[PDB]
Amino acid sequence: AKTLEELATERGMRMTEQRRVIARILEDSEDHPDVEELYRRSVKVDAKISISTVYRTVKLFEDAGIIARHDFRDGRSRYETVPEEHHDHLIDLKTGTVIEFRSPEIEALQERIAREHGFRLVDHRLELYGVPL
Amino acid sequence: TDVAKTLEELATERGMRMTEQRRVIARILEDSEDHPDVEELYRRSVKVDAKISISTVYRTVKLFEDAGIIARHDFRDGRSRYETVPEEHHDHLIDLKTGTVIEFRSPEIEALQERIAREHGFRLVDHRLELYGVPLK
Repeated sequence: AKTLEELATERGMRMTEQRRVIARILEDSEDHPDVEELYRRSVKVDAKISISTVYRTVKLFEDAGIIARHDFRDGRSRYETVPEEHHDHLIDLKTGTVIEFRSPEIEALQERIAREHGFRLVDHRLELYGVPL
Repeated sequence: TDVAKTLEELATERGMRMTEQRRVIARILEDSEDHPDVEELYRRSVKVDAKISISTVYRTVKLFEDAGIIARHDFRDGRSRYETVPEEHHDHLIDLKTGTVIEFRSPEIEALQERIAREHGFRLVDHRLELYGVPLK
């Protein structure tokens, strides 16, 4: 549960007023943003930030393994934070929003299933996709 | 029971001109244990039909990709691995020691997932569950 700027500072990255704005925009993003969204939001905060600065800062965060790049066939990219703690997710498809949840009850069933098949469960990923009732 | 549709049959259905060499490559792709790269597809295909060239394997793979039968995963260094697109969906248990995918279904887990969805005000329309296992100690 550390901020993006903290992670950056810890991993040997030079920080500044503009790079911290970018980090916050990127931390606060509802979506998985591209560089165009990151720039548009950052210039609302600091009108002096250039598109070159946004791009440069994003690349450095990627270098540090704080964010992961997802490339599309056409060469455009979207970014996600690389999580320290991994949770099950319930996706609100209508709003494109993620809801964190935990279910020790399901986890115990998963352990039983794994065991019946010859395995000790060491990790899991569960995503649920929902529409309003 | 229905006759399962093979990768080469799907390729044909999607307008791809199949040749014996392309069928060999289709079968190698469908039967691959891992998510293969072009190198592995070539090494395995040439053991079936010694006349198959690397150029042919590459060309054929791109055509399967064009047909939406396989999807490509690119790495930072430009290398790629491929996976078939599933009509089989399921939940999966991964044997980490071997890379084996074990399919399973759990009505009990499904009931709890629906309940979690419901309690957050949602109807569940889909789910993805991956379990990661090591051999029992």
